Amino acid sequence: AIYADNSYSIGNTPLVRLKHFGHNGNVVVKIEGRNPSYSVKCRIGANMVWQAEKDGTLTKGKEIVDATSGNTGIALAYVAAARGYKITLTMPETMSLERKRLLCGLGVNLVLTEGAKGAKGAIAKAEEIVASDPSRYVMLKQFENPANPQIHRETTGPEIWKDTDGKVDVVVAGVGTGGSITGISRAIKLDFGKQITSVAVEPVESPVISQTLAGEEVKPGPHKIQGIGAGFIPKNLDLSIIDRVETVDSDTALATARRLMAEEGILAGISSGAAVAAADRLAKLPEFADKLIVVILPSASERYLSTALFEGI
Amino acid sequence: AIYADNSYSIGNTPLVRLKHFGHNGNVVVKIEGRNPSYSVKCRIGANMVWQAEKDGTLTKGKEIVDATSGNTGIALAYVAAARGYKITLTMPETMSLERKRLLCGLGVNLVLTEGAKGAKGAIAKAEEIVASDPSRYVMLKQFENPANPQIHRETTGPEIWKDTDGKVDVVVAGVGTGGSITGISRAIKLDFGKQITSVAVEPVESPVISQTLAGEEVKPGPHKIQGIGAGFIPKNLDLSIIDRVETVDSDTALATARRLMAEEGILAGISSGAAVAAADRLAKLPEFADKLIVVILPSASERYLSTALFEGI
Repeated sequence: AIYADNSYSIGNTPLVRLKHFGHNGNVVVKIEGRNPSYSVKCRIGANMVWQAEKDGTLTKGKEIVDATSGNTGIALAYVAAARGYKITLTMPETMSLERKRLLCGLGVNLVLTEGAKGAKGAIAKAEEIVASDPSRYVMLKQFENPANPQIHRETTGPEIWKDTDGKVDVVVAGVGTGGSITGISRAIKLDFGKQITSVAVEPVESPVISQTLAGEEVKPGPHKIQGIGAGFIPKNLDLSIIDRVETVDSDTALATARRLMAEEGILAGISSGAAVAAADRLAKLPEFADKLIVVILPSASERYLSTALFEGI
Repeated sequence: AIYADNSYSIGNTPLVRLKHFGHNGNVVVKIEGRNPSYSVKCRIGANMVWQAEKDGTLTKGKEIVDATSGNTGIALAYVAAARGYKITLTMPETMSLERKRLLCGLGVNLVLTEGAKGAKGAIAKAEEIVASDPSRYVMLKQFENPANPQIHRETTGPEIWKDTDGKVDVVVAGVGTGGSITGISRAIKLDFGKQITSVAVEPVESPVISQTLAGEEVKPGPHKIQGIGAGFIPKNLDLSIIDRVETVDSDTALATARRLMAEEGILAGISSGAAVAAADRLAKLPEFADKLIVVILPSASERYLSTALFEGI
């Protein structure tokens, strides 16, 4: 059909079988880089705006404010442009020129907060701007907004079900906001009624889901797997549908994304490498020999050209 | 379904209606950035390899050689990786570090030719490598290989026909190799039998198609619209199916791509801006008031972050 604006074109991303991972083709990847602003977040940028519209919280003239410069910021930016909203994104003055340019290109009002304050300083500023005129500004809050996992339950999940003809046995997804694994798992286990294994992936450097579930002291840590490992349990992560948590280290995630490019011809991002590394480990366990493992690849390689993904390559 | 490798996932790109161009929504764009290596060329990288396989010109152990660092080089790179071929790309030593990294990431053997020799020096070197052992090397030749327009006749064209329910009246496409407009036009005019208007787009700086058709001295010139305006009439441009040629200047192409980003939320590349600028001009002629104009957008914005598209933004 013909989409009325770019937000409506979200999803319908392809599944590609891996040849150099898994065992006898039991690992299949879902390419979320193929989306209107080239990541999985395009789905939630679209649906958080749509739902806010339906709820009356977003109206003509009101402006979006958020504190992200990552995939969600880019997603909200294209949606704001497509649907005629002003958007302000806050972020530390220390952000890359290339990302500022991308966001400025999409028409975003950039508010650069103090470098020394990092992400926290940006979050504060966004909240202070919203507090300045709550009748004018709306913060959509990707970590707790249920419209996030809801779009995955309505789109990403049913796409996996349909493209595998219901044969999917395992879903492997890195957890950032938790929306993907939550929505996908709700779709497949509840709407389609299949008792699959839902695998959350997190960095070994910041294994807060593993620590939580084990009743251990929660100890986040720095890592390089962009998009996952936020260092807390997000509200949009439904722990009740998680069957297994796999941890992956930053180096192996990076190495795996590079293997995806050079061995599979798949331009995967960093967290995509992490997710495939976790899935490859499961795929080589005899218990998963006859099981179809579907892996979310959240983003595309070119978004990481100034990162360690290509540094030294 | 589940694609056996990434090359099979080509195409099925969405159509999005423009709100700030055209008149009463008569301009619709086809997003070719949504492809396995993120450009229209993914289709021809796939099909030139497939056809060479079918023809017996490409076999296990033979290696691809070409002289491109652009979208076609990236396309051939992902296909070579996906299907297990070694690939050598030649290009001037003066190429960006970011593009070298991308290609190295995809597993390409880079051969850097002398800076002073430009594209010609790279073409020579590729030809010299092929000449060195013609039993080992294959050059697929995007400007003359009929597998290029053929994939557009089999995929891009029928996608436009189906997504518009046969209502497409005009196709607007920048000409690089000519494959897109040629294949699309053959599909719609010959296979589906509709007498549409096929519009080739070229830079006003290098208007060789316009000059040729007018019987004027052919005078190429430099421009910034990457991907089009090769400065000659390619063999894969079928002049017999071109109804109209529109010229667009580099500044307006750039400005238009920026308008696509900020006003439509569409992350278009430079040549996408050129194609929409040409289509917008036609769309505002009363003769095209009631006509559905479909525009090819060959690539995505992030591939141009170090270009004039974002410089000064």
